[PDB]
Amino acid sequence: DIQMTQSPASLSVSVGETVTITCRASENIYSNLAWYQQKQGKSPQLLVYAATNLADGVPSRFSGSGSGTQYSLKINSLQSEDFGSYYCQHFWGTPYTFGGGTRLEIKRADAAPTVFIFPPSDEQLKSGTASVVCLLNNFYPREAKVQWKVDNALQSGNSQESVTEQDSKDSTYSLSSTLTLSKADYEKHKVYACEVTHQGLSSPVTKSFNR
Amino acid sequence: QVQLQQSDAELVKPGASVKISCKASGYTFTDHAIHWAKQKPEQGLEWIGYISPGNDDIKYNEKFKGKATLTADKSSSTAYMQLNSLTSEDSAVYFCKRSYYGHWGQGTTLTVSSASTKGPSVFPLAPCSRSTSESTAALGCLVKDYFPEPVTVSWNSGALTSGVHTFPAVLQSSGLYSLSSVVTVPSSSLGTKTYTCNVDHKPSNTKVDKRV
Repeated sequence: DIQMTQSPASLSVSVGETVTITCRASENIYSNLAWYQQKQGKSPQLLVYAATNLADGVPSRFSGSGSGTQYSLKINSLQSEDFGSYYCQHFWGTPYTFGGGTRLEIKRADAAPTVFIFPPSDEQLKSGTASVVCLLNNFYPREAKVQWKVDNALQSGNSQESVTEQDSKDSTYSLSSTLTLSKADYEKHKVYACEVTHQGLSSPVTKSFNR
Repeated sequence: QVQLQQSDAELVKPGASVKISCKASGYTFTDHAIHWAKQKPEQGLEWIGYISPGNDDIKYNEKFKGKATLTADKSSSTAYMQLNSLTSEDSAVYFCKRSYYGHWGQGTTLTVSSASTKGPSVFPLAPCSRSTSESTAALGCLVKDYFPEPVTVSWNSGALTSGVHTFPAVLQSSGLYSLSSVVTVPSSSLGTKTYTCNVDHKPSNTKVDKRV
């Protein structure tokens, strides 16, 4: 059992810059190391086999470095689709261990959410539960905060958010926040309010509907 | 050229055993080890082992002798892994492979639970009025209350890529999932196109095509 250690763990680095992800073997793999990039619900892809050899479709902007125990992936004109997790795996001496992974978010300058609010669809109301969804579309960084006001009661506790992978192209996120209420509680209030804060917005924007 | 088709997702009962196929295509099966790996939700992968079809050499990562049994059938080019005495920790994506440095298969998602399978309810998301913000309208489907993962959303029966965003599924209070898939169009277009979201939940053969 020979453990690979990856460093760093996370990397937020601007397009055009040059990244260096290192991976140290606990003892000596003899340049039998593969690097992989995995994106978000998919199969890993081969970047470099045999500790420096480029895999068939990989761009030239990637190079494998290393020997003995310190191996390195270097991406040099980092681009928008170079985000994702990178993993190194050693193939000498079973068990063939995986490193801890590196998640790379390619950095962007700020962008403000464009916020939409969706009322509970009647088909849903007629099933006893009513979900109010709020959408912050195409923003950056990922940290946005959504506050629901159901009348002018600050709902704390009854909402869940989920966020996309950064986009391959513009490098921006999007986020949904679903608020869930019994048919009862939604029919006993009129204003539903999605209020979004985000550095990038000058002053918090709030979207709302009535019924 | 090298294609490895895995089984679709399986929901399996605790203490039971599941059996995942890896149907190898477009190369001769018998001279290449198939390796297995398990990656949990938001973590690393670890190596299960390999079954070289041909000289039937198998070697297991020590933490998995016992829970998996790699096996191959030399004639339909299918390697198999069986996971015994399934338990919650065994819920993960399991992957197969072509060599040392090879092509990965798609991933099979194992949910190991006690719960029953529920195919989804597809709700619509459409705004209360136009000029909601900019000249951009958003529409979506709410794929609410399904189990187990995964659901696949596609707009206009695959013909609509420009502007869709399908969120990671979320696990609600009830123990079933929810997921929204929204699309942004410009406002001009409310009439220019018909919006259809096709929701697929293969663990319960539920196939819906909603229109918005």
